[PDB]
Amino acid sequence: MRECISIHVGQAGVQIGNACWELYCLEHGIQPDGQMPSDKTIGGGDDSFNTFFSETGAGKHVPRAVFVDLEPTVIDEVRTGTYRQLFHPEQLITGKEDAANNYARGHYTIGKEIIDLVLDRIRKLADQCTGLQGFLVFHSFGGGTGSGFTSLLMERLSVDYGKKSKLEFSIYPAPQVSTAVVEPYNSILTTHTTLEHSDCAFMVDNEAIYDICRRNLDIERPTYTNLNRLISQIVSSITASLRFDGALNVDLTEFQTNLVPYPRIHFPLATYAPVISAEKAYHEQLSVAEITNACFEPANQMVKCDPRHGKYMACCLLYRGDVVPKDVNAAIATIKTKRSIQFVDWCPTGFKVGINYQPPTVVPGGDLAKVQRAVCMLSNTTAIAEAWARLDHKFDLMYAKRAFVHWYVGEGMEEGEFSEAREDMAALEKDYEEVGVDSVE
Amino acid sequence: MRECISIHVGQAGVQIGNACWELYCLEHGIQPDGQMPSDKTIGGGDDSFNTFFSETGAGKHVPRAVFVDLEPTVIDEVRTGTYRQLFHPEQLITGKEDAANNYARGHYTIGKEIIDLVLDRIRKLADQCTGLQGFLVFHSFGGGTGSGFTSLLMERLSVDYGKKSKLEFSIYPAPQVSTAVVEPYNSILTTHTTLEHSDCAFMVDNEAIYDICRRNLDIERPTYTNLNRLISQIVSSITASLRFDGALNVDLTEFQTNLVPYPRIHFPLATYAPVISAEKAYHEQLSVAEITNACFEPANQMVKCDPRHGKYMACCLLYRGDVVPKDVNAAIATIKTKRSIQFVDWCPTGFKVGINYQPPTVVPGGDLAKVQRAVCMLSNTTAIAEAWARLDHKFDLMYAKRAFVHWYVGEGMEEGEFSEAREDMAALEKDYEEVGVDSVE
Amino acid sequence: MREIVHIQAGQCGNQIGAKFWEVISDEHGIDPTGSYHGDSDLQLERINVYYNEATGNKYVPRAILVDLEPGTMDSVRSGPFGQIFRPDNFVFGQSGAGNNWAKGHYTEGAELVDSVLDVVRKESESCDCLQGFQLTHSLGGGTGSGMGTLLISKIREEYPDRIMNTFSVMPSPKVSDTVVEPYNATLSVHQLVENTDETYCIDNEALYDICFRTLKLTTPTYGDLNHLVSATMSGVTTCLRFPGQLNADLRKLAVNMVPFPRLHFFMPGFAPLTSRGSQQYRALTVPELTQQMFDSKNMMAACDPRHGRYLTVAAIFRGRMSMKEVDEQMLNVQNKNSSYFVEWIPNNVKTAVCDIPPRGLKMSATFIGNSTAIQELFKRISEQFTAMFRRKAFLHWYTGEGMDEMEFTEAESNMNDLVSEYQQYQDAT
Amino acid sequence: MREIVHIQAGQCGNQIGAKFWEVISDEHGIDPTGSYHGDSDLQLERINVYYNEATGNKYVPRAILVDLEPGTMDSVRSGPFGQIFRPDNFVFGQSGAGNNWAKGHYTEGAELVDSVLDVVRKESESCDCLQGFQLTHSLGGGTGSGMGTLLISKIREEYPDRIMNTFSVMPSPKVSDTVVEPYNATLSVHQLVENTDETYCIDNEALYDICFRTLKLTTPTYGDLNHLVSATMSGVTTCLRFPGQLNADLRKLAVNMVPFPRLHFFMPGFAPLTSRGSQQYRALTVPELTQQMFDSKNMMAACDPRHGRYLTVAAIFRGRMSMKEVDEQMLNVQNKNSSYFVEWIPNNVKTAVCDIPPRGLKMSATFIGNSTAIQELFKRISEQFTAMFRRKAFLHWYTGEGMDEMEFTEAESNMNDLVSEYQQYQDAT
Ligand SMILES: CC(=O)O[C@H]1C(=O)[C@@]2(C)[C@H]([C@H](OC(=O)c3ccccc3)[C@]3(O)C[C@H](OC(=O)[C@H](O)[C@@H](NC(=O)c4ccccc4)c4ccccc4)C(C)=C1C3(C)C)[C@]1(OC(C)=O)CO[C@@H]1C[C@@H]2O
Ligand SMILES: CC(=O)O[C@H]1C(=O)[C@@]2(C)[C@H]([C@H](OC(=O)c3ccccc3)[C@]3(O)C[C@H](OC(=O)[C@H](O)[C@@H](NC(=O)c4ccccc4)c4ccccc4)C(C)=C1C3(C)C)[C@]1(OC(C)=O)CO[C@@H]1C[C@@H]2O
Ligand SMILES: Nc1nc2c(ncn2[C@@H]2O[C@H](COP(=O)(O)OP(=O)(O)OP(=O)(O)O)[C@@H](O)[C@H]2O)c(=O)[nH]1
Ligand SMILES: Nc1nc2c(ncn2[C@@H]2O[C@H](COP(=O)(O)OP(=O)(O)OP(=O)(O)O)[C@@H](O)[C@H]2O)c(=O)[nH]1
Ligand SMILES: Nc1nc2c(ncn2[C@@H]2O[C@H](COP(=O)(O)OP(=O)(O)O)[C@@H](O)[C@H]2O)c(=O)[nH]1
Ligand SMILES: Nc1nc2c(ncn2[C@@H]2O[C@H](COP(=O)(O)OP(=O)(O)O)[C@@H](O)[C@H]2O)c(=O)[nH]1
Ligand SMILES: [Mg+2]
Ligand SMILES: [Mg+2]
Repeated sequence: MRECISIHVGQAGVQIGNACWELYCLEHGIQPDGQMPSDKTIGGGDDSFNTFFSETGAGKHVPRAVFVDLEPTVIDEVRTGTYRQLFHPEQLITGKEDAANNYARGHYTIGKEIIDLVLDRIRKLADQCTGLQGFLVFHSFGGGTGSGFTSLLMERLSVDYGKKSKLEFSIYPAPQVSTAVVEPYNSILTTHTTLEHSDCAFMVDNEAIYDICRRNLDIERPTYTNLNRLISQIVSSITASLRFDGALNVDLTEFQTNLVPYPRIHFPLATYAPVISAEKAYHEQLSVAEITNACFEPANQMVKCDPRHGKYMACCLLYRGDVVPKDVNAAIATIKTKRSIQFVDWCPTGFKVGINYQPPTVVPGGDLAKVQRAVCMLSNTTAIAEAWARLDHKFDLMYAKRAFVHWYVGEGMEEGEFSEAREDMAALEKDYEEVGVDSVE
Repeated sequence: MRECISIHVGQAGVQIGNACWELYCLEHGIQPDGQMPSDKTIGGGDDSFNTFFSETGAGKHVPRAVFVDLEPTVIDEVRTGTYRQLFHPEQLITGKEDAANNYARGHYTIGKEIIDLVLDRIRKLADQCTGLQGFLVFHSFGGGTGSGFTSLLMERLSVDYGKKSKLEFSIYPAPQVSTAVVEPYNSILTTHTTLEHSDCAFMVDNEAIYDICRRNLDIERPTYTNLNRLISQIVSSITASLRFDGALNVDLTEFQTNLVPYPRIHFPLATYAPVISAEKAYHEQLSVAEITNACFEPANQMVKCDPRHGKYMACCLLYRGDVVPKDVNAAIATIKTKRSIQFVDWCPTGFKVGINYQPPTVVPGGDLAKVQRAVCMLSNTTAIAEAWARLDHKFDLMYAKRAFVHWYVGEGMEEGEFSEAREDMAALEKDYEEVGVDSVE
Repeated sequence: MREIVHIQAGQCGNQIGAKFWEVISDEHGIDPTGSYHGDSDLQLERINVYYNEATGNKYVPRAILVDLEPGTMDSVRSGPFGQIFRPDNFVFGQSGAGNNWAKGHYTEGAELVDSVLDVVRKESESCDCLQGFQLTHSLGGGTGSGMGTLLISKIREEYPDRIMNTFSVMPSPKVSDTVVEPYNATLSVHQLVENTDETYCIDNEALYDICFRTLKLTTPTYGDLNHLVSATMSGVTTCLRFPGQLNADLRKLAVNMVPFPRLHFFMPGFAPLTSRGSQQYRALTVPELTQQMFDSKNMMAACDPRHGRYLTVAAIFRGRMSMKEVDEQMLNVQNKNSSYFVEWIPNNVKTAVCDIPPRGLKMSATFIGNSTAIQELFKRISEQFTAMFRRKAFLHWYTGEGMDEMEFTEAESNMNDLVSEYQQYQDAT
Repeated sequence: MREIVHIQAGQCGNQIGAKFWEVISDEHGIDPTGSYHGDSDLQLERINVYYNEATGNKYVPRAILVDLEPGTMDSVRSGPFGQIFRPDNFVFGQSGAGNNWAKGHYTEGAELVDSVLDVVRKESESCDCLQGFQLTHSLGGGTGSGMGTLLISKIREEYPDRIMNTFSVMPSPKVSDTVVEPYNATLSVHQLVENTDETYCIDNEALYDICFRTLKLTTPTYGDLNHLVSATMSGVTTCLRFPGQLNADLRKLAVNMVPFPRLHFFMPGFAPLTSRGSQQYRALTVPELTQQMFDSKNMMAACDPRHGRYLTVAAIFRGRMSMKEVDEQMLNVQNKNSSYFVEWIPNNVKTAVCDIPPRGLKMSATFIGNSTAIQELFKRISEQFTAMFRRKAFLHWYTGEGMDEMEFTEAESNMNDLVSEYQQYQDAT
C-alpha cells in the first residue's frame, strides 16, 4: 500500500504537525489513544489507511511521523498534551541547546551528532512499508533548525534513498513582516539544498494567510492555532488521493511529472477556497465555477505574490467532495478565456484536475465549517521571482555592512558560504526571466 | 434568465433600497429571513424569480443588491433592522468619513481607494447570471456620494461592461425647496457623467411628490418613509415585465429603443396613478380611461415641471393588473385628440403600451391600498429643459461670486471642472430648443 | 400528399400559432396528447399535411417555434397545448430583439439562423413532398420583423420553388403599440416584396372593429383577435385537407390571385361572423354569406375597399352548397360593382368549394382579395417613415448594430414603388 | 466459433471495462454470479465468444486486467461485478506510471509484461480459435499509453494474424486533464500506426456534447460517458454473437473499412440517442436512425465531419428491419453528399444487419466511419507537441527513465506522415 513519511523539522514544523495529525485522526475515526471506536459499530472497513498509520496487533494505530527540533520545549507540549499516548515515544528531542536562529548551528555544530539518531530512526520506519514512498518534510525558512537541520537532513536522505519523491512544505519569510532580524540570512542559505535535493518545495507565507483570516474568515485576532489549520486543510488535499476513493486520483509521482517543467523551477505556490465563516456558509452558492474562480483574485494566494505580474507554467486543480466532472470543464474554458490569467506559449495544455470525492471535514473548535466541496490549486507561476527579489534585497542590504556574520563563521561555517548562496539565487532568479519570455521567429 | 443588478449609492439610494426590497419580498412571498413559506403550501412555482434573487441550495434567497455610501450610519440601520439576515453581509460601508456634500470627496479623494472593493464585488455578482443584464442604479443628485461616487462608478462600469443597459433613478433638486446650499454645485457636476455613460436617467423630485402625498393621498405630514414607497411602486412596474406574465411585456432593452430618440436626451420624467387614499378607494371607478387621464393634469407629474409648456417626444404607458387591451386604445385616441397634449411632427406614432397583468400589491403599514390596475407613464418631454434652467440659474448666481469653491478645488479637483460642466448644461439645454421646433418648407 | 411546415416568429407569431394549432386540432378531432379520437374516418386522410405521425398513434405538428425568447417559453409550454409540440423545435436564444430590426436581422438573427435551419432541413426530409411554408409573423416588432424576414431570405434561397405564405400582422393608423414601428415595417416590406409568393395584410384595428361593430363582444381579449385570424388560416388550406367539388391548393389561389409578381399583398375576410346565443334571427344560405364577405366592415386589413378597384378575389366556400347559387351570386356582385372592380380583366372572382364545414357551423367562407385599396396601408407608413427619417430620429439604435444609412433609402424606394404600382390600376382607363 | 480476449490497460480502461461487461452481461442475460437466467435460448449460442464456461453452469469473461494498480483494485473488486472476473487475471504491480510514458513502456512495463503474457497465453489456448484482441486503453495517461502499447508490441509479435482493435480514448482540444498529454499521444500513436488493424478515436468533448446537446442530461457523470462508449463496443461484435440477415465479423469491417494499411483511425457513432421518459415525440424507423447517425453532432471523435471527405463508412444495423429501406437510405445520403465523400470509390457505405436488438430498444445502429476529418485530431496534438518539445520542456522526467531525444523526433515524424496521408485525399482530384 502507498504511504508517506511525515518528517516535521523545527518549531514551525512541529507546530504544524500538531494540527496535521489532529485532522487525520478525525477523518479516519482514530481517537487520541490509538483506537478506532467509530468503525467498530459498523464492523468493516480498513479506514485507518496504511498511508499514514502503522497498525499493531492490539488494535492501536501509530503514525508514520518523526520530528526533530533540537529543543525540548516544543515536543514536551506533545509529550504531555492530548496526543501523548498516540505517537511512538521516539519523538527525537535531543538538543542540549536551541539552534539560535542561524544556519551554522545548524548544518554543522549541533545538527551533527544528533543526526545519527535521526537517519537510523527513518530506516527503522521506512522498512515497514511496501510500495510508494514520499517524504512529507515540514519546516520553515528563516529559523535555525528548520533551515539548518533540514539542509543536513536532505543531503543525508538523497543518498540513502536516491530518487524518492520529497514534498517539503516550507514557510517563507514575508516581504513586509519578519519575526527575526537574521531571517534573511537563513532563508538564502537553505536554498542551496532545497534547490538540489528536495524535488518539490511548497512555499506558503504568514502575511498572505493573515489577510485570509481577516477578510474571508472574519477573524480579527488570528493566533498560530488558526493559521496551521489552513495549512492542514491544504496538506490533507495534497495527499488525499493516496487514501480516498476518487474519480481522478493524482499520485505523488503525478505531481513531479506535471508541476515541474525544469529540474530547478519547483516552487508551486498553493491556494485554497476558505470563504467559509460560517455565517457566510449561507448567503452563497459555492458551486464549481465559484470555488474555481477563487484563484483569480490575488487576495487569495497563500504567498504575498501577485500572479498578474507573471506567467503561469502549469497548474493542478485538486478537488474534494461533491464535484461532478462536467462542471469542471465549464470552470476551465472560462479561465482560458480571461486575458489577465496569462500562460506561456510552450504550455498549451495548462491544467490537470484531480477529483477526489471525500468532503473536507471540520475540526471542532472553529473556525470554518462544513462546505460541500473545495480546491487546492498548485501552480508554479513566474511571479514567485519577484517574491525572492524582495528577499535577496534584504540579504544584500546587510551583506555590504558585514552584519551578523561572526555568529555564522564562528560556528564552523566558512564566510565564503554566503556568496555561494548568493550566486545560486542570482542565477535562479535569472532562470525565471528566461522561461517566461517566449521565443520569436 | 433575465436579471438586474440593483446598485444603490448614497443615503438617498440606500433609503430607497429599504423599501424597494421591502416590496419585492412581499410580492414573491419571501420572508425577511430568506425562506419562502407561502409557496410551500401549494408546492410549486419558482416565484422567487432569478431577476432579483439568487437562490442557494438551503432554500434561502439572496438579492442582487450591493450598496455603497461611505458612511456606516446608514447601513447600520440595515445591518440591525428587520432585513439583517436577508442580504449578503457584504454591504459595502467602508468610509472613515462622510463625503460632506461635495463632488470632490467624491470623485477623487475618498471615492478612490474604496472603489476597489466595489468593482470586484460586482464582478463576483455579475458572473452568476446568464442572460440579460441591467444596472438599476439608485442615487440622488446634490449629495456627496450620490453625485460624486456614482460618477466614479459609471466610468468604471462603462469599461468593464461596455454596452449594457443602465437605468439610474436620480432624485433631482427641486426648484423651490433645497435641503442644502451646495446642492446646485453637485447637481451640475454629476451631469457630465450621467449624460455620457448612463443610457437612461429617471429623474424624480421631492416637491412634486410632496403635493401628491398631500392632495391625493391626503397625508398632512409625509415623512421619508411615505415618499420612498411611491418611488418603489414606480420601480416595481418598470422592472415588472422581467418577472411576471403579461400580454405585452417590455424588456429593459425595449426602453432604450423607444424612449430615447437621440443619445443625449434620455431624461423621461416618470409618473403613476396614486389617487388611492384608501377612503377614496371607494367613490371612484378607476377604469382604464380614468387612470390614463391621470397624466393629463400637471398636478400628477413626479417632477416639478409643467408639460404643457413643451412638446412630447415618446411615451411609454406601462400597465398592471386587470387591463383589457381594447380599453387602452380608447384611452389613447382620446389623448391624441386633446390639443394641449402636444406632440412633435417627427414622432407620429407616440405611445407604446406594456400590459403586465399582475396587480400591484400593498405594503402593510399604509398608505394606499388594493387598486385593481395602475400605470407608470414614462415620457421624455421638452419641458424638462425649463426644470434645468431653474438649476443653472442657481449655479450661475453663486459662480460669479466665487462661493463654496475652495472646498471643491482644495480636494484634488481643479477649478476648471466647473465651467466644463457649465458648457455641457448650456449646450444640453440648447439641444431641447432645437428638437421641439419643427422644420418648415 | 402535400405537406406544409409552419414557422412562428415574433411574440405575436406563436400567440397566433398557439391558437392556430387548437383550431387545426379540433378540425381533425385531436386531443392535447395527439391521440386521434375523431368522429369520422374522413379527417384522417390528410393528417399528413400538418401532423406527422409518431410511435404509438400520436400526432405531432410540424411547428418550428423561432420566437420563444424565454418570457414566452414557459407560457406556451405551460399552456393548453404545450404537450403537443416537439420540444426540439423550440429554437431560441437569449437577450431578445428589443423592438429592433437590426437586432433581429444582423446581430442576434445571425447567431440563431443556423440553429433554426438545422431543424428546417430535418423537417423537410421527413416529408414526401413539400409545398407550403407558413410563417406567422408580425411587422412592427423585433424578432417578427428582422428575424422573421431573415429566414425567408434563407428558406426561399434553399427552396426556390415552394409557395411561401406569410400571414403578416401589420401596423395601424391609430393603434400604436410601438414607437419605432414605421422602421420595422419599411425594412420588412422591403424583404417581403422580393421573397414571398403571397402575404396577408392583417391589422388590429379591423379586428378591433369586428369584435365591436359585428360580434358585439364586451371585452375582446387578445385570444379573440387570434381566433378570427386563425379562422382564415385554416380556410386557405381547407381544400388541401378535405375533399370537395372544386378544389383549390395554396397554388391555384396564388396563380389566379396575383397578376404581377410584386402585387401579392392580400386582405382576408371571413363569414359568417355574427353575435348570438342560440336564437339568431337570420338564415345561413349562399346569398347570406356573400353580402357579408364583400362588406367593407368585414375585412381585416383596415382599409376602405370602396376607395379602390379589386384586382381579383377568391371566395373559398366550405360546407354543403349548390354550384349554381355559387356561380350566380359571384356574378351579380361583379355587375353591380362594375367600377369597384378592374374593367380590363374578364372575370375577377374565382370560386373554391370544399365539402366539409367547420365543427359547429353549417356553411362558411373566406374572402381573400387582392385590391388596390391596400395602397392606404403603404402610404401611411411611408408618410410616418419619412417624418422620422428626415430628422434622423431613432437611427443610432440601428446604425449602432451594423446597418448603414444607405439601406434605409433602399427600403423606402421599394415601398414607394408599390404605391406607384397600385395608384396606376386604381385609376380608370 | 470465434472468440475474443479483452484486455484493459490504464485506469480509464477498466472503468470503461467495468461498464463494458455489464452491457455484455445484460445483452446475454447473465447475473453477477455468472449464472445464466436468460429469457430465450438464442443468447447461449455464442456465450463462447466472451464468456468461457466454468464448473457448475457459471460463466467467466476472458478479461485480463493490466491496469489494477491498487487504487483501482478494491473498487473494481468492490463494485457491481467484482464477483465475475477471474481473480488470477488481475495483473498489476506497485508504484504506478505517474502519467509518464517512460514509466509505462521502459521501466515498470518491462517488469510486468512477463506476468501479463503468462496469462495471455493461458487464455489463448483455452480457446478453439481466436481472432479478437480488444484493448480498452486511453491515450494521454500513463499505463494506458506506455504499457498499453507495450503489450500490442508483444501480442502482435506472438500473434501476427489476429484482428487487433484498440478502443483508444484520445486527448481533447480544450478538456486538458493532463499537463503532459501531448507527449503521451505522440509516443502512443507512433505505436498504434504500426501495430493495430483498427483503432477507434474517441474523445471526451464529443461525449460531453451528446450528454448536453442531445441527451439533455443535467449532470453527466463518468458512468454516463462510458455507457455511450460501451454501446458501441457491443455494436461491433453484434454479428459475431447473434444471427442476422447480412453478417459482419470484426474482419469484414476491417477489410472494407480500411483502404491503405496506415489509414485505420475510426470515429464511432451510435443511434438512437434521445432524451425522454416514456412519452417521446418520434418514431423509430430506418430513415429515422439514418439522419442521426450521419449528423455531425453525434460523432464521438470531436472533429467536424463536414470539413473532410469520408473515405468509407460502415452502418452496423440491428433489430428487425427491411433491406430495401436499408439499401436505399444508404444510397440517398451518398448522392446528397457527393462532395462530402470521396468521388473515386464506387460505393462508400457498407451495410451490416443483425437480427437481435438491444433489450429495451426496437432498433439501433452503429456508425463506424473512416474519414479524412480526423486530420484535425492529429494536427492539434502535433502543434501542442512541437510547442512543448521546442523548449525541451518536460523531457527530464522522460530521459531520466531511459529514453533518448531521438525517439521523440521519430514519433513526431510518424504522426506528421498521417496528416500528409489525410490532407491528400481530403483534396479533390
Ligand atoms: C350554437 C352555435 O352554433 O354557436 C356558434 C356561434 O354562436 C357563432 C356566433 C360562432 C362562435 O364564435 C365566437 O363567438 C368567436 C369567438 C372568438 C373568436 C371568433 C369567434 C362560437 O364561439 C364558435 C363556434 O365555431 C366552431 O365551432 C368552429 O368550428 C370554429 N371553431 C373555433 O374557432 C374553435 C373554438 C374553440 C376551440 C376550438 C375551435 C372554427 C372556425 C374556422 C376554422 C376552424 C374552426 C360556433 C360555430 C359557435 C360558438 C361556439 C358560440 C362564431 O365564430 C365561429 C368561429 O364560428 C362567431 O360568429 C360565428 C357564428 C356562429 O354561429
Ligand atoms: C422506456 C424506454 O424505452 O427507455 C429507454 C430510453 O428511454 C432511452 C432514452 C435510452 C436510456 O439510456 C440512457 O438514458 C443512457 C444513460 C447512460 C448512457 C447512455 C444512455 C435507457 O436508460 C437505456 C435503455 O437501454 C437498454 O435497455 C439497452 O439494452 C442498452 N442497455 C444499457 O445500456 C444498460 C443499462 C443499464 C444496465 C445494463 C445495460 C444497451 C445498448 C447497447 C448495447 C447493449 C445494451 C433504454 C432502451 C431506455 C432507458 C432504460 C431509459 C437511451 O440509451 C440507450 C443505451 O438505449 C438514451 O438514448 C437511448 C434511447 C432510449 O429510448
Ligand atoms: N505558521 C506558523 N509559523 C511559525 C510557527 N512557529 C514559528 N513560525 C514561523 O517560523 C519562523 C521562525 O522559525 P521557527 O520554526 O520558530 O525556528 P526554529 O526552526 O525553531 O529554529 P531555531 O529556533 O532558530 O532553532 C518565523 O517566520 C515564524 O513566524 C507556527 O507554529 N506556525
Ligand atoms: N426621497 C428621499 N430623498 C432623500 C432621502 N435621503 C436624502 N434625500 C435627498 O437627497 C438629497 C441629499 O443627498 P443625500 O443622499 O442625503 O446625500 P449623500 O448621498 O449621503 O451624500 P453626502 O452625505 O453628501 O456624502 C436631498 O435632496 C434630500 O432631500 C430619502 O431617504 N428619500
Ligand atoms: N393579434 C395579436 N397581435 C399581437 C399579439 N401580441 C402582440 N401583438 C401585436 O404585435 C405587435 C407588437 O409586436 P410583438 O409580437 O409583441 O413584438 P416581438 O416579440 O418583438 O415580435 C403590435 O402591433 C401588437 O399589437 C397577439 O397575441 N395577437
Ligand atoms: N471516458 C472516461 N475517461 C476517463 C476515465 N477516467 C479517466 N479518463 C480520462 O483518461 C485520461 C486520463 O488518463 P487515466 O486513465 O486516468 O490515466 P492512467 O491511469 O495513467 O491511464 C483523461 O483524458 C481523462 O479524461 C473514465 O472513467 N472514463
Ligand atoms: Mg526554535
Ligand atoms: Mg450622506
